[PDB]
Amino acid sequence: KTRSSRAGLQFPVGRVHRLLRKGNYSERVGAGAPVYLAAVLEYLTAEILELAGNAARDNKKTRIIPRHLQLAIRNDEELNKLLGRVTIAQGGVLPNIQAVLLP
Amino acid sequence: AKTRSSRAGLQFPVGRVHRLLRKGNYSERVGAGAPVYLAAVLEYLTAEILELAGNAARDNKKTRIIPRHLQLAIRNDEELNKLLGRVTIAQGGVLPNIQAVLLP
Amino acid sequence: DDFRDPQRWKECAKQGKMPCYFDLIEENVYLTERKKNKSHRDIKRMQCECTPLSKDERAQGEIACGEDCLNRLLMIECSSRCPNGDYCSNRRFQRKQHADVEVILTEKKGWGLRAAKDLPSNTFVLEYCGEVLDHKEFKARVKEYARNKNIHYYFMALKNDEIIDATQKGNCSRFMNHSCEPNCETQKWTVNGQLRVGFFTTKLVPSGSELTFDYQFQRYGKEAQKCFCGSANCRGYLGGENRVS
Amino acid sequence: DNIQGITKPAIRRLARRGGVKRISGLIYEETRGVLKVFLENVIRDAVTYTEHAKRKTVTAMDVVYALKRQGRTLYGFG
Amino acid sequence: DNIQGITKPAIRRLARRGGVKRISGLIYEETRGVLKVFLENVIRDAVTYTEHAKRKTVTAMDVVYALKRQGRTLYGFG
Amino acid sequence: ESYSVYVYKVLKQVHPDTGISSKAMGIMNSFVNDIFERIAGEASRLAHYNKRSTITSREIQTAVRLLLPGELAKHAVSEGTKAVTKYTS
Amino acid sequence: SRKESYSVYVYKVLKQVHPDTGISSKAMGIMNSFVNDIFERIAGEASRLAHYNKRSTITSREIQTAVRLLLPGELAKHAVSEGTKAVTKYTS
Amino acid sequence: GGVMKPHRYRPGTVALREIRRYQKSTELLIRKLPFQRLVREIAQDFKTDLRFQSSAVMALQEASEAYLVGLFEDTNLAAIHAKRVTIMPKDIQLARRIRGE
Amino acid sequence: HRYRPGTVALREIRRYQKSTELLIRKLPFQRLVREIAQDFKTDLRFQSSAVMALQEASEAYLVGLFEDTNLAAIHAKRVTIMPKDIQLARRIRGE
Amino acid sequence: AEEGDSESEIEDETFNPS
DNA sequence: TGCCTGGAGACTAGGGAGTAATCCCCTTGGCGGTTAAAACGCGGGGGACAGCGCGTACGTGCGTTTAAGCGGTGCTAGAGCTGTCTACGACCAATTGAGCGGCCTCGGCACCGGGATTCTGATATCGAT
DNA sequence: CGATATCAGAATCCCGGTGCCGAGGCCGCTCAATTGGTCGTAGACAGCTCTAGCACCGCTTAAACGCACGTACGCGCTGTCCCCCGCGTTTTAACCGCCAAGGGGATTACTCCCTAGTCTCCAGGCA
Repeated sequence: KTRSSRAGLQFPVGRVHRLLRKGNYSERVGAGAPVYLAAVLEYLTAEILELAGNAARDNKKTRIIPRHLQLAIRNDEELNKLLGRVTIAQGGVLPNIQAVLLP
Repeated sequence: AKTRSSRAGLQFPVGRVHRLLRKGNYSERVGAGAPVYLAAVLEYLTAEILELAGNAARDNKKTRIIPRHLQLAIRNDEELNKLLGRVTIAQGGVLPNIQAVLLP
Repeated sequence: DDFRDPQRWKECAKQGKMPCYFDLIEENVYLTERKKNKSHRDIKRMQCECTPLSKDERAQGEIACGEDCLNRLLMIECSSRCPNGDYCSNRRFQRKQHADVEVILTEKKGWGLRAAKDLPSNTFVLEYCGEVLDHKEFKARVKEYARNKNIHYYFMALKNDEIIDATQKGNCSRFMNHSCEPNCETQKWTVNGQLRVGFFTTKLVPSGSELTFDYQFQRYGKEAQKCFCGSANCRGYLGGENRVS
Repeated sequence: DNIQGITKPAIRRLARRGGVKRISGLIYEETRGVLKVFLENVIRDAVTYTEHAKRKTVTAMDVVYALKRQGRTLYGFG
Repeated sequence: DNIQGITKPAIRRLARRGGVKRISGLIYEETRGVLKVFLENVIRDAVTYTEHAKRKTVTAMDVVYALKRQGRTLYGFG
Repeated sequence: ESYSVYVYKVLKQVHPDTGISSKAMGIMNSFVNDIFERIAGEASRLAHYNKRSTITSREIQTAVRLLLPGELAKHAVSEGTKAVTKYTS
Repeated sequence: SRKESYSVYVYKVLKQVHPDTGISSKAMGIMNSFVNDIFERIAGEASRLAHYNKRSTITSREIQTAVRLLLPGELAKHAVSEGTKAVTKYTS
Repeated sequence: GGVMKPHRYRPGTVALREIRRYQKSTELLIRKLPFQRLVREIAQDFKTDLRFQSSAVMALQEASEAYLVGLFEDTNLAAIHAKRVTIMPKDIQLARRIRGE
Repeated sequence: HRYRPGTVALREIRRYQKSTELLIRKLPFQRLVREIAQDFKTDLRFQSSAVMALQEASEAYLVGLFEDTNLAAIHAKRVTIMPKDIQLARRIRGE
Repeated sequence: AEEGDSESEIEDETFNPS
């Protein structure tokens, strides 16, 4: 069994651990660090896809395209804060037409 | 035993720059020319800001450079201002600037 | 009095007292149907963000897609995929929703329409239904029909390549007359990706009053026509001595 | 409650340094809201850095690090 | 002088995506100026990364890195 | 290398029947690489600022409580703690 | 315990550019902050460049490109010149 | 007689329609070939005989349009300020100056 | 004798731009910090320089915000800054 | 009963694990 | 179809992380005086604000004209990356002077002081109605 | 009575006298920068493989261009009314001063347990 199973994760703890060691983040890396980081990245991936899948179903679609990721990220204030300086290819924008523009 | 700074003709500490490049975990290895070049650039930007700050000190008729002279150096020069546009300088104040529509 | 029956009656080809001497139509018919439309791609998802009421209807239930409906403000009817389903009030053309109106004779200019009951402003009256002409047949219809002695011509420029012609067949709106002080106007409405023209009230029309709109007419033929309404500031002549199209 | 301690004259003096010739009486409560939001955002991080070292005392470096973290690099303390 | 290829209706279209209802006729040159400045800043850095690699083709990585350096992270090409 | 396969496997937990396009996958791949670098770079700074020599779970935990917003931070911290708890068993 | 500071070097450069001028410790503290910050910015970009080229060594060239990406305008040309000039003397 | 027209769309009705149209879709707005020439042109000033990955221009266009959209959104807020509606250069210059560019 | 409206305002602008002192009173700001902070960790101790750094950063932030709000009011052809100008300067600054 | 143009979906294919 | 690389299992050396004890820097709390700033009130000047009317420049529309994309054929620069091997940087001991700390010394500055010019905000001659 | 000006008097900036505190130079010695040598490997170099990028061509057609023209908008001005500024008096707490307690950050010796580096097994996955 892989470390992912011991952590109860889908994400590759082996690769995270390898990248933390090889990416010069420190002269050595703790064994708990790649597990905790893998779990965090996996969790945010799930939260993003939960919201993108909802946005797809709210459009009655069955496949997540870039727009569903943009709609998902921009409709939540916290993910919008985290990803407020991120351009998403093929993302577009929320309508948000200002009231003084409507007749 | 001429120090690396002497050998490079710099005033800045090439030895210390080499230590920090090695122990700051920027990379697995650090070439011998890297700390020399980096020290030389830090020296250049230090000379540039002190040039403008000393000039500002004379313009204020002060013998010493206080934080205000650094602020008036950095904010007047277009290139230092772009390089440091996000920096806050303690005890530095701001450039005198009154918008045209406000005065009579 | 209208008596819309499939058996044609006795009239001298003027459709004035019996609208069934010639042939009449209930919706716009096309001649050169296109497989190059807007409907499948562009209008497919531009619906209003109006939250659908799920339990408040018929009693203390406000109508879905009122004047807050963005599509309504933009002169677009909601598509079949409107979030309100069949409770949407912005699908009036699609539902064949008309107003109570009668066709009568008022002036020597011709027949016209009157409101049978009280009508508020911004009330949808009728769609301008007719035959949609192409670039080739419009310029043929105009030059061939003048020598056929038609008294009225019902050509309306819908787009660069869409011209409505109510000459052979048209619904009850083919009779709305020109007024310099009108109570209705001709609005361009997009329905399911199809452009349509609709008549809408501009002021409060009392029960039994004549309905009229501002004919934004032009004179295409060699002949000159004149209007006899004469309310207060009637121009009387179509387009001056212009030569447009 | 201490946010009222950011007095009307102090907000005015900040506006004056900012070159503001005239100030609406509604500016004071909005400046308070904006200042409190900014300081909460910086202190939450400076306290996070403090808790990391398990220290009881917030240092000048924790404040600098929280500011650098927010891109507000502050010069004069480290 | 290909900056004129950024046509009036294309600029309008970007403004429409931006929710702009009405546009002044002077905006087209201001927008061409602003876009040329933005691209100058991005391309100069993407080229810097390209030269460091001793490459000649500017890769999508050189662009994503230049944009990331500019503080505008781009997702989709990395 | 890419996190793509793990992203796709994670997608089936939250939405067992939905698919994801290649471009959207490219976005999720870029997003994972980005947040990885934000947390790892921040953990690197946290260790260096404390003159420590190793990135521990505590360093990741703080780099998260710093990087993520308030409610999301509490959730991420909970999943990180639970993962290290099971892994140490 | 002995703490790192750029004070003596900042002062040496000061005594080269304005020999009849001094500098207060608040200003020295700012100079320290500036040299430390710019050091971390240049070294951080040199690190990132090494990572992108998949290189283990930060060389004089990684520093050069980092300085070029980081500094604006003509200031970048001067900095790259001073760097090359010092590396030239150090090579001999 | 002759032809008549439905009245002209009220001003702003097509503008709001184009807003909905271009906010609803996700696609590149600037003509790809003209933009690819602009990108090559300004690259010539920095390095002679450069070449580009196709994906690199796609990325530069996504970045440019995301920048101009974020710019026009803040500009439109500037134009809604001052109690008006029409975007003007003074609004772009203000959005940039406030943003910090 | 009385100065005309805004004359002393322009005079104050010059006095406060020409100086470098901290405009907020030290004790009120220090207590504000200690009251906001108490809600992240209980009874936190503070280095005097920590409070000083927080005040320097807060005043530079508010001064820069006011400089940008001034341009907002000026853009609206006004001279008086109002909440709508701060809220615009922040929305464009990204907050 | 009514559907949109498939070209909308052709421009962005599903993720292939192989 | 095979097999290979990546990942995990066991052990290993040694050095980073942690406890327990202590010092003692500097922070929190305390008190009271001084005096400056904040609070509080007021009059009335200038500005926010609305309303109105006006001139044009902006959109909405149309017909005409171009060149943006498809798609295709064809060249080949140069991206990618595999092997060699050598100049390089990492590491360690033995070594020594640079530069941090803790120490004075004295002149640069902040400040008090009284007068000169500045500026602002009125008051007044040639003008004209 | 009009249009374009004269003096008061609060602010300000200057030239000079003062002392105080911190910038600057000094002296010691820690400790880390240097030297000199050895060593393993990162990457410079030479060379090959081909996939992407560049180039020219032609059709098609939707887009952009040019111009019509109507009327909504942005603008300049008039008015008013209200709230903000400038100022004087009153209220009080911010700041300075000296002080003391004791917390708790920085330091130390020693322990130990954790990770890196190594070597071996083997299973998930490229066409």
